[PDB]
Amino acid sequence: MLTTLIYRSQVHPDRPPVDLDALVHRASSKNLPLGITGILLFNGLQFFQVLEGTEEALESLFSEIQSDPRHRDVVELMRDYSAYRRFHGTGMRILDLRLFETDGALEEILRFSTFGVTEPVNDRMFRLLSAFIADGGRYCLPEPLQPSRWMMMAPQHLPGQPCQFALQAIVEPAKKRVSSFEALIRSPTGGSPVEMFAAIAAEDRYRFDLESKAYAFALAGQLPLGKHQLAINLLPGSLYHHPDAVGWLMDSLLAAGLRPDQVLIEVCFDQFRKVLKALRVAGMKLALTRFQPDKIKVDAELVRDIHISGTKQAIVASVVRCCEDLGITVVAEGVETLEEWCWLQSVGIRLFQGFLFSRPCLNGIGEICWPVAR
Amino acid sequence: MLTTLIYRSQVHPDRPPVDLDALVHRASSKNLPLGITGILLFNGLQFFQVLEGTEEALESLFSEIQSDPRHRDVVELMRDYSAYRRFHGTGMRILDLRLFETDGALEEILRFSTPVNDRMFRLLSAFIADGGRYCLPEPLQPSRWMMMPATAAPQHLPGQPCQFALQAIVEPAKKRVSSFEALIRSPTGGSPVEMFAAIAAEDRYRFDLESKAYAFALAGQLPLGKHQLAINLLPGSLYHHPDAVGWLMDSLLAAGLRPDQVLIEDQFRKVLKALRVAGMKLAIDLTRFQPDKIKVDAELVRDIHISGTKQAIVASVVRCCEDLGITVVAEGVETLEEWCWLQSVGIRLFQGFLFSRPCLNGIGEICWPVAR
Ligand SMILES: Nc1nc2c(ncn2[C@@H]2O[C@@H]3COP(=O)(O)O[C@H]4[C@@H](O)[C@H](n5cnc6c(=O)[nH]c(N)nc65)O[C@@H]4COP(=O)(O)O[C@H]3[C@H]2O)c(=O)[nH]1
Ligand SMILES: Nc1nc2c(ncn2[C@@H]2O[C@@H]3COP(=O)(O)O[C@H]4[C@@H](O)[C@H](n5cnc6c(=O)[nH]c(N)nc65)O[C@@H]4COP(=O)(O)O[C@H]3[C@H]2O)c(=O)[nH]1
Ligand SMILES: Cc1cc2nc3c(=O)[nH]c(=O)nc-3n(C[C@H](O)[C@H](O)[C@H](O)COP(=O)(O)O)c2cc1C
Ligand SMILES: Cc1cc2nc3c(=O)[nH]c(=O)nc-3n(C[C@H](O)[C@H](O)[C@H](O)COP(=O)(O)O)c2cc1C
Repeated sequence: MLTTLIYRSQVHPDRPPVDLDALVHRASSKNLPLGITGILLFNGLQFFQVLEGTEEALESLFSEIQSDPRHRDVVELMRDYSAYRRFHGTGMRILDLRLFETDGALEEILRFSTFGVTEPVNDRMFRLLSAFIADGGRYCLPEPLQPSRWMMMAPQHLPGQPCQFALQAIVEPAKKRVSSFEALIRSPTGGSPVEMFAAIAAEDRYRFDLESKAYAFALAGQLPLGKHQLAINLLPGSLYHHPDAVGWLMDSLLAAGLRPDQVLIEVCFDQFRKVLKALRVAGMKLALTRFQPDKIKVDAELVRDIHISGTKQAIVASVVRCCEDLGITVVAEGVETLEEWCWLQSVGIRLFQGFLFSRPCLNGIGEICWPVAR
Repeated sequence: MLTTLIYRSQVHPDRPPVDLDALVHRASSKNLPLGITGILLFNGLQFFQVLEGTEEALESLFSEIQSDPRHRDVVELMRDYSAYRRFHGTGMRILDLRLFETDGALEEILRFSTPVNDRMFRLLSAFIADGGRYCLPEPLQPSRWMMMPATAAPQHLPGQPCQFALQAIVEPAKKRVSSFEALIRSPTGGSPVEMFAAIAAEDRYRFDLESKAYAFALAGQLPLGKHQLAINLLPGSLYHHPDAVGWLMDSLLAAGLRPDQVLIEDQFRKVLKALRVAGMKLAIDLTRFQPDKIKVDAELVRDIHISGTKQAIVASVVRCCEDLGITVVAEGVETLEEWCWLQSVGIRLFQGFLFSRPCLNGIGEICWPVAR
């Protein structure tokens, strides 16, 4: 089956310039008997390749390409089935973009390529080609943010309580500063939030979720929360199926020595409106045209393998800029590797949550690891 | 009930400078007895104002502010209920950001304010750091543009269980029609709702798919040429038959069209795979999967000229789709004010009554924005 694969990479600037001649001749000779067509673009620092061929042929070729020491930071942009080949003849075609002016590069690409009966701009491949020629250095990883240049650097359980809480830091590595702490519910035997709520009866869950927060607040009050925010998780029903859950939380957090604005609530268009209204007037924080939260948390699945995914990179960069304009805090969660942190920081993330920095800590403030040079 | 209203606006650069000392002193004197507080930021070209008070007091005041000829392009950024007053004992006060070094404006704020965890402060910082981002450029002012017509021949085609209206998706910069959208009509020329209501519930998926033959037939004898064509389809109409994709193929080819010319606006993945293999394009009317086109909803387009939220969402949708290589169309564009602001955030393809009204079985008349 005919498949299109599009990736982007960059060279090592510290090493001798990559031999484009030897690269292209060997590529052309190897691609032809395998039925592989396409084009390679080079701007001095970055490569950009379109590959067309069978799924079997492209999976094999890309593995060799990924593992090639001539380039690094291989970022996959597109991988889809195709109805027709855009590129014809076959040497692997190559353009050194340093030799082309404005629209001369697009003109040479369009010389031998076919993009159907409609305008080439209607083809995703052509648009991606155009974006690299126009602004390829956009998602080019900066030298200070190369992963290889970085490396990484007590309290008891309480079984007698109906529930307990583990605290995880949300950190800002650039200023080596804790931004907030999130309270995460744990069972009396140390189990996860799933295990806890499964041991509670179905008709009792909402009320348990709300009343569990008293233990999180008490934990937060006994710990040195030096003007740090505390985030707590709540089911929509826990706030809604209660006469005054906002007022309940208010009385509970104030009795523990906390302020309204110090507490953030992490979470049905109908029931949420009058609840958020009361939470806002109380002074608590919440985490687009209808309403705006104080914080948006980029999920772990967008964070996972962000260094190789041009889609995930584009989405996260789009979230950062939008939230900046709206005045909404952004936190990337589920950060497990140096690579993820580097790439998330390159697209504008400054606040992080994950096992790389700080693991959840049962009934206390855990230790934080910070990324340092070399 | 305390509320916060934040907006940005722009000066008139070719008119005598507004006496801001007079305005702010008058503002401060009027605001405080009415329980209104806040600040004004000035960067030479733009205003940024935070207003605090009751919902009723701010509505009445902001209404006077919107109709004030001393400024233009008033764009609302925030209107939300508020826990506490941030600018207590400050009716109104101006900060000229040009008289401050970096951090200086923000530090002054914090000395008469009553930080980064607050939305208002982040927005203040955003205007201080890069206020000119959504500053509407001079050649894109609504009054520097006029719509002018470029004739429509609508026809009734009897002997058909359905009809189709065609609406152009246009590219004003190249004065070019990008594609035509097929919109289903009843035999009497009634709405899509009017058409589907005549069809029995169990036959609605079969009818939706098989009605496309008449859309293909219309596009072919037009002739379509080098232009695209949505068709819209229900997901169920694609599952209804195992060779639904193969049937659409046969139908468009028999109408003299190409696969790459046709765009369609669990279970779904297998169909998506079949649509790509065949060569047809797909639109949403992201990591798993990527369409060829996304269409910005009419609600986001409505009042985008006065909504900073909608401005921000659309801009980053545009930028995201640029990086993904996805075509972006703004739908429901009714006014020049909308077109100008969509153009300023990076939209280049447009659909709406401003440009082209849907035309029963034929290519309608198109209007273009021309510079003044
Ligand atoms: N794979 C990975 N995971 C990481 C990493 N860093 C942190 N996590 C984890 O992700 C969860 C916190 O994210 P959440 O979106 O608040 O998701 C939480 C949160 O929604 C939640 N939850 C916690 N406490 C409560 C509660 O009291 N009430 C309700 N309704 N939900 C709660 O249940 C969810 C599952 O929570 P947890 O088992 O405590 O697991 C925690 C946590 O340990 C990482 O680097 N990699
Ligand atoms: N207010 C306003 N409206 C504008 C403007 N410009 C275009 N429109 C309209 O918006 C509709 C096209 O948008 P759609 O999301 O495809 O929405 C369409 C489309 O989803 C649809 N539809 C049309 N044909 C079919 C079909 O064959 N099958 C299915 N399943 N749905 C269809 O039903 C919807 C109703 O379509 P229509 O009556 O044809 O109404 C058209 C159209 O007249 C504007 O500037 N302002
Ligand atoms: C940016 C770049 C593009 C490449 N393109 C191709 C190509 O399209 N075809 C190919 O066979 N090898 C290509 N390679 C080289 C492969 O990574 C690998 O070195 C080569 O295929 C090994 O083949 P061999 O066993 O004949 O030495 C490329 C390498 C780089 C750095
Ligand atoms: C940038 C801008 C900000 C303004 N802010 C206020 C204000 O905060 N309070 C106020 O009363 N008028 C403000 N005005 C002026 C009003 O639009 C309006 O002219 C005035 O309130 C009319 O009331 P008056 O007739 O009593 O002077 C502002 C005008 C502009 C251009």
